[PDB]
Amino acid sequence: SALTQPPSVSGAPGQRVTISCTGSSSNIGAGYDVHWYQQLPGTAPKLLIYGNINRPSGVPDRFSGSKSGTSASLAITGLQAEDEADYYCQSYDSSLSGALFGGGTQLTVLGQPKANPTVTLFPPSSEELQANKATLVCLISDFYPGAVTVAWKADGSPVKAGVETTKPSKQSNNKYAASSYLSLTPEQWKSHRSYSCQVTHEGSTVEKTVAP
Amino acid sequence: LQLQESGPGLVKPSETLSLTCTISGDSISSNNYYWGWIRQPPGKGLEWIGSIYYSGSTYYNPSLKSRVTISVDTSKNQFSLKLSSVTAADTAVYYCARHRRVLLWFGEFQLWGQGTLVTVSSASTKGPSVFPLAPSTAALGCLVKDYFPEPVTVSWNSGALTSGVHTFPAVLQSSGLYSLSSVVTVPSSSLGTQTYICNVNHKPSNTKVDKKVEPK
Amino acid sequence: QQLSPINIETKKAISNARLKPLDIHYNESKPTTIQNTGKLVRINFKGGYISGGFLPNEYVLSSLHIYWGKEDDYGSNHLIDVYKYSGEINLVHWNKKKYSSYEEAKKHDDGLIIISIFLQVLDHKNVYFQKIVNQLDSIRSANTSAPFDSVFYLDNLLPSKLDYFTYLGTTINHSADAVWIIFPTPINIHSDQLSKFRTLLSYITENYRNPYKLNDDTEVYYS
Repeated sequence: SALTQPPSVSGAPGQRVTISCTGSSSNIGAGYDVHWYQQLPGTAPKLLIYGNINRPSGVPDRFSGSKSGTSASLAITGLQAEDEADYYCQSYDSSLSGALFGGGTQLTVLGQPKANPTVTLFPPSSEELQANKATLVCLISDFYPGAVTVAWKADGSPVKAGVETTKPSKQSNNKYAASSYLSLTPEQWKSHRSYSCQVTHEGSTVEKTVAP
Repeated sequence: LQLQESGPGLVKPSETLSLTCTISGDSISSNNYYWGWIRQPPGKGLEWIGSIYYSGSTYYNPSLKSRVTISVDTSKNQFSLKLSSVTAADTAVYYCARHRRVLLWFGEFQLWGQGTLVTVSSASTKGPSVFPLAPSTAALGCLVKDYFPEPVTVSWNSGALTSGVHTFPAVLQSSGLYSLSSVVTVPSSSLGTQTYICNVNHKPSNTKVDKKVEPK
Repeated sequence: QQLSPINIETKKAISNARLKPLDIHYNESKPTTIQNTGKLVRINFKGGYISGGFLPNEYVLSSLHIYWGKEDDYGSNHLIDVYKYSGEINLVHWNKKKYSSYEEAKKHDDGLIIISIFLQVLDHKNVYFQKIVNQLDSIRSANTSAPFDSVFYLDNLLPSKLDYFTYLGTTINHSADAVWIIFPTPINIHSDQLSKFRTLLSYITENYRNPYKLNDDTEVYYS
């Protein structure tokens, strides 16, 4: 009563990638069909293959399904960048008397070039200062690979408190984004000539500066 | 045909999670289909909860059989989930979906809802504070500060402004509260004349804030 | 909502991996009563079942219904490529493995499986079907029941080939949903035998229900 999938696969663009779905005599081996779903980050699953081999309208020709014995297989013939996603096989199981999903396979498309981060730094708003608080907002987008280091400065001296930085996550274009937030008192903000957000990525640094 | 989940973001631990899917564009009373609930804990796999036939019959996941109830309301074109005695393992995105009846078993899940996040936590509901990020092409935005739980949606000019918009993933602070920012890149000649409003919707607290963002 | 009966279109029927041969066990099936219902002839049973094929559990036999038309060439409920047979028998079954009675099973999604055996008027006198034909004298009036005072083995009314179509529809009265198993190969009877049903009283010239539209989202399967 379990459908096993390898947790991850990867391939370069235009390669053939297969994802296996191993089942049992209670599901795939009993002739209950296998269906596949694609899931982009933060969106619902979308039906990709049904009845072992069928494609709904809209699903391109490069997606393909097969089945033999207790095992089934999703093939992708000619990887595109849009195919980065989680893929799930699914079937019916007689001892469960209901539907059964596999664990999922994370598909990564290799070969992406290095991309330098776009950085935007915002000072505290008038409204936030009037409410006796102050947040500096450093926004970091369109970079690859995902590893980024973010440093803050008050007048060219390193800031050692009030910083919280997100872990980088994939945007819809498969590049990474992250945010860094420096919280200060209004007194601290007005106590320096400028603040800076310095973002280091693959050895080089991008800097932005704002002033009261 | 569309499916549409409706229900609370937050439920206190050891209490009953309650959701409702609303079908539009087609009738729910059809013997060719079942109506199912599926869930996905953050960063983990899909799990089938259970399914229901138009005329009442139910089939549940044997892992969760004792805690799960599903029901149908054919007069209001909807079906419901109730999940009792809830712990942090039940924090997940919950999907409603139509799947095929194949003779004496189930086929594929053809159409799915958007999904709705339900968080298991003893903590209270916190609608965000919204602050404009003035432009000073130009970047302007909205700081959406101190909310709980996820999620938050941001649109600009009620959805009319989409090009150049990047709403960033939230930071989870040491306080246990979230913050995010949304920015839009715009031509800098428009800044005197063109209205820019961010529309923040935090559905878990029904907090809706429209914030006009102007040059200082 | 897909109602029964339907015109099965062969060009639209599809395959499925679970449609193995259907095992039919009527070796321990005996008839009990036989009825004229005002509309049709019902024969109740006690014992017997079906299994194998695509069924997960076994479904036990309940009753047998018989349908016919005004003339010999046109009397079935179901059709195959706009072609009607002379009559139709419906063997009703229900999921005793899961549920406690027939009327209980009538409320569930998977409660009922109805088998369909066609009748075709040739010039052969069916020796097994005759034993039903003989009993019709008891149930002349509408709404009468009589005991089956005759040894009868249901297996002998099965077609020679058990290739089948199967779809989800309803019971004929639209009481409940049911899976159909429809054998295209009909059993052969004489016009005399079928015309005896037409002497029953409500004169019941015909009792077939007209077909409903096969919906675009309904799948019919071939074995």
